[PDB]
Amino acid sequence: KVKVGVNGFGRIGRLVTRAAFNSGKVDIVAINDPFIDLNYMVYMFQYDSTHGKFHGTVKAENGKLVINGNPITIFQERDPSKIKWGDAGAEYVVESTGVFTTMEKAGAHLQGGAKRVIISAPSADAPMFVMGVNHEKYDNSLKIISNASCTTNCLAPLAKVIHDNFGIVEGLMTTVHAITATQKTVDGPSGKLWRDGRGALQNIIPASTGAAKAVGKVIPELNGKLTGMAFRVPTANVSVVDLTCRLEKPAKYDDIKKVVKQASEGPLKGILGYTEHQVVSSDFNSDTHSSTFDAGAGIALNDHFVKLISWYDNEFGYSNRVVDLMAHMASKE
Amino acid sequence: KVKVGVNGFGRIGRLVTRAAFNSGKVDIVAINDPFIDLNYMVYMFQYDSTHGKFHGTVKAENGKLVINGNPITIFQERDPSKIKWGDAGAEYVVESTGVFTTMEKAGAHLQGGAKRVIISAPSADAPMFVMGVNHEKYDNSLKIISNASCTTNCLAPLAKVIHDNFGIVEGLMTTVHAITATQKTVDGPSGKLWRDGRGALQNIIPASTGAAKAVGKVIPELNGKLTGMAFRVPTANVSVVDLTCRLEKPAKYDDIKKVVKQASEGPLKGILGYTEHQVVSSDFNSDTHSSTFDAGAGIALNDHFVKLISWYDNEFGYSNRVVDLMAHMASKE
Amino acid sequence: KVKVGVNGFGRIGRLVTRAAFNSGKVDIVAINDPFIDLNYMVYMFQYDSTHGKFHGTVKAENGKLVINGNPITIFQERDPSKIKWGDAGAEYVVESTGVFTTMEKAGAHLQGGAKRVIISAPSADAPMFVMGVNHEKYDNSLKIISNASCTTNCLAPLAKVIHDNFGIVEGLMTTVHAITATQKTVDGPSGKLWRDGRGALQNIIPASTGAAKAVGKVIPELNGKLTGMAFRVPTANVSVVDLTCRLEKPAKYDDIKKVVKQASEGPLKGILGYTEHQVVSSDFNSDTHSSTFDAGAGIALNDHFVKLISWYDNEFGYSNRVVDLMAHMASKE
Amino acid sequence: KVKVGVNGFGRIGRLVTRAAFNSGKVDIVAINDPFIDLNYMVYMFQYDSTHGKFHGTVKAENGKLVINGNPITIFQERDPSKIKWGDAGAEYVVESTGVFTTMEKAGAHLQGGAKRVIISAPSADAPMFVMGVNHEKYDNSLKIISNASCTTNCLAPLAKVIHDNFGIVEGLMTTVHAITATQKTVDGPSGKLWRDGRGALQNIIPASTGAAKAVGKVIPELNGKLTGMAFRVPTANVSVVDLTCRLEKPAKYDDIKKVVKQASEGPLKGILGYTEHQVVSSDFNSDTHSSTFDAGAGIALNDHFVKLISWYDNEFGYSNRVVDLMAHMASKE
Ligand SMILES: NC(=O)c1ccc[n+]([C@@H]2O[C@H](COP(=O)([O-])OP(=O)(O)OC[C@H]3O[C@@H](n4cnc5c(N)ncnc54)[C@H](O)[C@@H]3O)[C@@H](O)[C@H]2O)c1
Ligand SMILES: NC(=O)c1ccc[n+]([C@@H]2O[C@H](COP(=O)([O-])OP(=O)(O)OC[C@H]3O[C@@H](n4cnc5c(N)ncnc54)[C@H](O)[C@@H]3O)[C@@H](O)[C@H]2O)c1
Ligand SMILES: NC(=O)c1ccc[n+]([C@@H]2O[C@H](COP(=O)([O-])OP(=O)(O)OC[C@H]3O[C@@H](n4cnc5c(N)ncnc54)[C@H](O)[C@@H]3O)[C@@H](O)[C@H]2O)c1
Repeated sequence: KVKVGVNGFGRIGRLVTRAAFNSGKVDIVAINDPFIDLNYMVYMFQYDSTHGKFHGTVKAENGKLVINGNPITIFQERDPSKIKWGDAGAEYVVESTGVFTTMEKAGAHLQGGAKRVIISAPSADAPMFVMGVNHEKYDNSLKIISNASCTTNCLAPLAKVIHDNFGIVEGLMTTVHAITATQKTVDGPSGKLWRDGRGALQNIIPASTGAAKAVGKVIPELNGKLTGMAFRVPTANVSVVDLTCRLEKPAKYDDIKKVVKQASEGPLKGILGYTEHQVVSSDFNSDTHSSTFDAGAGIALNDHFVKLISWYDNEFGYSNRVVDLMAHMASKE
Repeated sequence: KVKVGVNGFGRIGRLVTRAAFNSGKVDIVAINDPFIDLNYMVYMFQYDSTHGKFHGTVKAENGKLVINGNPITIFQERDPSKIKWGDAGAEYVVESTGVFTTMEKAGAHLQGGAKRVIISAPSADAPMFVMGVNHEKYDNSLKIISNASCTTNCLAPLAKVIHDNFGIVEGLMTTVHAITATQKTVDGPSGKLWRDGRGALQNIIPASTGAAKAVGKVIPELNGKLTGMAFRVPTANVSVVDLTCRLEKPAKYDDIKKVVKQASEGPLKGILGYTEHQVVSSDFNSDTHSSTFDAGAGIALNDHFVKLISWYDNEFGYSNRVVDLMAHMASKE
Repeated sequence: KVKVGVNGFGRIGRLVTRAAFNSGKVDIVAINDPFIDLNYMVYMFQYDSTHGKFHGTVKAENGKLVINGNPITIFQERDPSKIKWGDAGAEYVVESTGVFTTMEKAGAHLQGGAKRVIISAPSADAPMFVMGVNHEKYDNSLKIISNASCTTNCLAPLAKVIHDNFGIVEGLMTTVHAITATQKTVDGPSGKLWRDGRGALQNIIPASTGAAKAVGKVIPELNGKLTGMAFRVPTANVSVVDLTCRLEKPAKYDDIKKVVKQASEGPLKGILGYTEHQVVSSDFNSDTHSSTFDAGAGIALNDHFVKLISWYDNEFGYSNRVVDLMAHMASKE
Repeated sequence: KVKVGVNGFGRIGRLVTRAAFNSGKVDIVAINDPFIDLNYMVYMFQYDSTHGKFHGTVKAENGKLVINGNPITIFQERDPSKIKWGDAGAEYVVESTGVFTTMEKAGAHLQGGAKRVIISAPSADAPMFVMGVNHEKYDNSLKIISNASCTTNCLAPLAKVIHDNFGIVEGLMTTVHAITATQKTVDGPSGKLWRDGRGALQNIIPASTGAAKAVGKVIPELNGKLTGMAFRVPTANVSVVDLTCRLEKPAKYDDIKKVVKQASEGPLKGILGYTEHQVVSSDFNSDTHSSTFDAGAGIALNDHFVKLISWYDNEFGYSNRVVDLMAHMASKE
């Protein structure tokens, strides 16, 4: 029902658009990207190495990007404050360029007529939300919000179930993550982050990530009780969270499995999945869950110290959550 | 000094051979592999996708494999008990086929004339040793021993320094490991381990490993205090250990760095390395250390709960340790 | 309509099965494979790293593999002559193990009750067929036939159109091919073909192939006028043919494009595809065509000397052709 | 003996520097690059995912980059005309940024005191040279020249031998090429060349290249007789040329092997290599040849139509040729 504008037609921008058209929860009416012109957008949206060809029609007609017969107004503005979102009917704007993540920068979309902005990435100051964890805390006074990161969306739902049932005293996370657009094909310049400049296809690359610490923001009781790091590995998509945590209350591995499965079939259905199958990363290709607990992969040392594994299609799950968040925001109008 | 025979001229078999001829600490005099004839061995030893062309000379001459002018007797037996090690003068036999890891199966080499057998992998019952951690425990009454696994050789040295200084109350390990010969190029049969049959190039594959629990064998005080699992990723070589542990005594990260660096420059020099550089996996290709602590990659939640990272060339480091172990055994004869 | 048995539940065996159910052209009633028991077959068929999770249902029940509610009888015989195909009612058998490609070896299935056998690979003596090129040459006297190779199925349709219209004087083909089950994850034993044993993830590997010369089997006028070779590269699926040929009747590139496009919309529809889009290999993942002409990738030096490019999903296209061939055979009974 | 400056410390810039320091042919005295500060240069030079760690010494000292005890002046100018090469003592300047390939743009280095400029890439108007093919045509009146491309440096030597001996009527080339810095890790923007923006790890990507046509420049008699294209594949380094050509005079494949072997042992030694071994791409990692003929990989259809295969480390071979060219230029001062 709510009309949406998308700033940045990258992996997230394009997949959020796909999710929107596939679920029908929101209607994309405008897209802005100064580097990708209309004809090129058709091509980028139609063919996707990771998620396959688009199911439907996508064409350029009279200057509009038409997807399944729905005309989308296209903008090519480098400065957010200059995008005429209002004229195009875009009430909500998905900020997915990665360069306007602060309240001040993301707020520029409001100058163009947009009513609310959803940053598809962590924000230093904008309120962060995670579907299934604290999205109910959202309220109409918030005009600029964040949907956190893919990794936080994977860890948070799992951590909530674990903390709620056994209490997390402290935890350390490692995410074995697929390569992303910020990486390089061969050893190249990355002045601010040297390891990230090394060839992505040749290396296992350690990288910092505030995704675990961020959980404390969506689950206040866990603030200061979690942190971790990441390892970028040579796969194009799908990542996995490895959470090592200490529990305050005794928890046999089978008890953990029971509560997680119960959560996946109830309140967290569609967000937190559960499996006992002998899965591998590709099995989650295009899987829309934010997190899928892998029962057989985890291992416990004792009743108070365990390692829990959860899979996440870092592109598809997150993109669907952005749409879900906007759908929820719309119901609160 | 001690004359050695190699059973299974594979990644470890060939690299152990390369390591032996480089240091000259032991003399390879015989090799057995029914799946690689003499002329084929020349080619397999001469060219290596991972470690480059052999630096010396290798040729087939008078029915022997000649490396740097040293003739090696070649056997082609599937049955270990049928190998005439004695006639070839092989005193120690490196059992690197991966299919004769028990005392009973590995002991077959003794029937052929060998005096001792070193299993290049963990064993269900053969005494396990890790250079720099418990190799001094070895004695002449042991005719069949194990050099553990690559992963245990990476974790044990680090765990030793951490435990000796701060005391490890409990720890959970994850190793992001390069693919190996047991994996498949595309989804194929692996009846005993379903996940391992899935395409190695396309997937992050969780796998069980007793490497962490095994540390309890080489470091008795840590028995039952460590365990973990592995993730196989799409890289041809070099792996990394991710140890999440709770310490008894307060250990600020800088103090952890200090003690590990001190150990690397002293009693564990050559076994445990230390670096503060912004390294990635490829920086350790052909690195002979058993474990190299990555100061910048690790992260601490507090003074008693930290995640430690250590790199290891799973093929090269381990192969050099097999040679070091035999050299130590020889010194006690 | 015709009831089919599948010997060898591998990439081709499983995808032929998937194709049979998805297309519904033939009915799979039996499967034989000594290295994959019933429960494992459910897993291998349900999850696929390359083509995604099966969209229907698959379960084990009372010793049967039930796909979309259809019970499949399961055999576990290593000896083809011992498989009781008749017990299951299987009339045609798809021989896809890769080890019974001769008439004598493939014919073993007739002893168990099967009526005809289709070898999913080239055969030294079994008549070979390529859908769209010479499948009409099949007749009821042939009880054992071959569906050629994936590469021949890609080149033959294209060669047919080019020869029919311009006449091929001579041609040399190179196929840049995805890795297959015959390759190794790391440098390993491959006594008959040394290059094939080298690490598949690390290398571009030259390989011989009789696929181009084999076009003559199905297009006799091209006997002695074609041959080529292959390069195996680090991709899990989808390959490409690169045909460099000299024409008898000079033709502008646009005219070549015209006749190929015409063919793709006519008699060769579904077999020979045509595209002018800026495609890459992934765009053909799960594409059922035997060959798809890439108009923009090819290049002509002049009107009589050109390089033509055609894509093929080596797993999916071929598997669908096997089903198409059996449907055609059934119509001739 | 000649003092050299390097503009652009990328793959080629850094590798040309490595080659310069291990031949004494030339001495690097200055380097310019605005996107890589001094401390970062130390890191990028000392570690290399493809060619391993630098085995000599490298450190930042007193504002200069010191390699093997030799101080190098470091500049950070974005405008070539502003670099003070003259005062730094740089007589020749290697232009390896890839953005100043024309006579006009490359000449900017002359304004700063440089005497001659060697463009490490094809130039639209600067005279191009290929060592072993037409470098004897260079003379000291030329202040700005081009060393062509890696691909042209691979094809030219081979084409010369084939043409000189049998005469090339016409030919079409395909190069299966490793990924480069211009590619993307995941589907991203490449507005000018859409296929090049597609994920480099996931795809075989067809791409245009004028390397074959350029051979007609270094070998005038082949002007307009050669052209071709490329396929980018998921490997980090080492590429291969696939030349399909028509010969004027008859030539059995063994005759071709004979003349290529002869050329490699004489006039083209070190430039054109020859092998009959069962090699794969990795065997050419860090190989300094411009082209290595693979006897066993090629195939002939008849005495006048053949497919010839030649390997080339696109980074290492070329970088060494740049140094060899400057050494030649110096001998002609
Ligand atoms: N590769 C690593 O990173 C690594 C590290 C530490 C330990 N290991 C262990 O070392 C052992 C070998 O590993 P690898 O990676 O070298 O494997 P590999 O497959 O490369 O080598 C095995 C070799 O054994 C030969 N072989 C098989 N059966 C034989 C028989 N009956 N008699 C004689 N030879 C036979 C094979 O032809 C092959 O060359 C395994 O137990 C493995 O778990 C591997
Ligand atoms: N994969 C491709 O791209 C492709 C394309 C065209 C043709 N082919 C051809 O198809 C055949 C199979 O190839 P694949 O890629 O599916 O191989 P694969 O290894 O994936 O499958 C082979 C299957 O045969 C089974 N098997 C082995 N021995 C058996 C026996 N004695 N009885 C019954 N089953 C047995 C194995 O367990 C395995 O599941 C080969 O001849 C191959 O050349 C492959
Ligand atoms: N890599 C190969 O395989 C290969 C082989 C032969 C030729 N080439 C050619 O060599 C050139 C460089 O290629 P590469 O692969 O080394 O690329 P690269 O991206 O690795 O290196 C380019 C370098 O130029 C620097 N740079 C950019 N603008 C600059 C400026 N204005 N002044 C100074 N430095 C600047 C960058 O920071 C970077 O470090 C290209 O023209 C390319 O076509 C590449």
